[PDB]
Amino acid sequence: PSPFFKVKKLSEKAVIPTRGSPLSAGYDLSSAVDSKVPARGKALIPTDLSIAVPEGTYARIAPRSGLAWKHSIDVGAGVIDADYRGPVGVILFNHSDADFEVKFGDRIAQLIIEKIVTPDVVEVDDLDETVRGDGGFGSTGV
Amino acid sequence: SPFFKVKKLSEKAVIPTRGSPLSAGYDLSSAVDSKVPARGKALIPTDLSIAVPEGTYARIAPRSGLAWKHSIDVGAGVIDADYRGPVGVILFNHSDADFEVKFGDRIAQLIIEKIVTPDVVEVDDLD
Amino acid sequence: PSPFFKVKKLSEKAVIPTRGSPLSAGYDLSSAVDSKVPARGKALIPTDLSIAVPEGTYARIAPRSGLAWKHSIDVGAGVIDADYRGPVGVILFNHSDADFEVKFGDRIAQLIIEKIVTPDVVEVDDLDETVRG
Ligand SMILES: O=c1ccn([C@H]2C[C@H](O)[C@@H](COP(=O)(O)NP(=O)(O)OP(=O)(O)O)O2)c(=O)[nH]1
Ligand SMILES: O=c1ccn([C@H]2C[C@H](O)[C@@H](COP(=O)(O)NP(=O)(O)OP(=O)(O)O)O2)c(=O)[nH]1
Ligand SMILES: O=c1ccn([C@H]2C[C@H](O)[C@@H](COP(=O)(O)NP(=O)(O)OP(=O)(O)O)O2)c(=O)[nH]1
Ligand SMILES: [Mg+2]
Ligand SMILES: [Mg+2]
Ligand SMILES: [Mg+2]
Repeated sequence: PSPFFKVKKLSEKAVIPTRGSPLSAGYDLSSAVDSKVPARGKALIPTDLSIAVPEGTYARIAPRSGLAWKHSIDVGAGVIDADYRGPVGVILFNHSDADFEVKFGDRIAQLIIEKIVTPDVVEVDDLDETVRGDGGFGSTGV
Repeated sequence: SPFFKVKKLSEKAVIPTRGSPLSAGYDLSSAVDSKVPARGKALIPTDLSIAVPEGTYARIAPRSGLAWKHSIDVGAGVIDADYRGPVGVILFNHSDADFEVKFGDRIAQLIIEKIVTPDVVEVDDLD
Repeated sequence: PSPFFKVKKLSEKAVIPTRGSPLSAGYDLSSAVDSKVPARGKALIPTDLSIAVPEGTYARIAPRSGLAWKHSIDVGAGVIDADYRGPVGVILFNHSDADFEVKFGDRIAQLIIEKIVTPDVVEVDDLDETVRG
């Protein structure tokens, strides 16, 4: 079917998520509360939204660039399942030594509806061999 | 058809399971006890090797409970479709509280993300 | 429509992104500068690239595992819109007590062209119910 993104407001403070540029990846999420993210700490910021996205996708809470370089803010967790109908919370980590203030309505993250596959796991005794093989953790160099 | 092939590397390994019916992720279990030091990191073995299809990769993604309760985040996390080595999970501990992972704990979730991998075309103008 | 990944060098310090293995998810990104990511701090590292990827995708700047494990480096931000035509910057956090040196040409992140959907958002009074838990 056609993809969709449906949102239900859980309070008046909720804000409809907002696209950026026309080919933009995400929908900006706004805080439904006044809060803060403590220096070198974390916070759970409610959006007061419940959402629905299609089977074969999930909604990823992803970081905004401005907040990253200006405030050292990153998004923790962030995997919203397509069948999750509870309140959507944004987990922020503050990797700086100053508290980050959040006012209600402030755009604190961006939601991206990522395409995925979910096949049944097939357990095998052997896998195919490749060029990469067991190479990882810097095997291709600096 | 998409696939997710999993090879157990030891009897400590657990076949990943999805936590809910339409869930994005297959939960990954730790094959060891391990300390994740405050403001530090740990590399946790799953004792699994995997294969996913060309046109996808396996992303090691953070679980919400570990993040919210324990300030745990997943570093790195890009498992290439051609990687046949052991899948390892990098955890960062973004708190001043030392934390301990126990054998069998679900410490991350694997998501098989759809991607494209075209050959790069260099241009002087992008549109 | 066939996917593409168009790249424009903004300087001679830019490097065309390359796949680290034949079926790699990502294209490695090189620093166009000598810089550093301070201990417990951050840096924006220019690539001197502008890029374009298709509608229905975005370019994700993602962390390399070697740098993550050896140097506690992680990638912040990282969402490059398919219609973004400015310079592509890599935002790095350093989660260790040791400064991390960046030399020009060092591969400091990887770019993954992730498939997405971008439907028009709609507010509803009631969502469809699901059996969860
Ligand atoms: O950042 C987040 C992450 C998750 N969530 C919600 C939606 C998601 O479908 C649901 C479960 O998230 P995780 O699977 O990542 N957390 P965990 O595995 O610890 O809990 P559970 O056992 O319920 O799956 O929590 C948020 O609201 N914000
Ligand atoms: O979290 C991770 C990340 C990577 N890996 C493995 C699988 C992956 O295909 C391989 C290489 O990952 P990256 O390309 O993201 N890191 P890096 O570029 O430093 O390693 P390499 O030079 O080998 O490509 O390491 C893990 O086991 N866990
Ligand atoms: O890591 C990044 C992230 C973004 N960017 C560029 C490309 C992206 O399309 C553009 C905007 O990214 P964000 O939406 O994450 N930033 P923000 O929401 O703060 O600002 P804007 O008003 O431009 O959307 O900045 C980078 O170069 N590196
Ligand atoms: Mg934006
Ligand atoms: Mg879960
Ligand atoms: Mg690599």
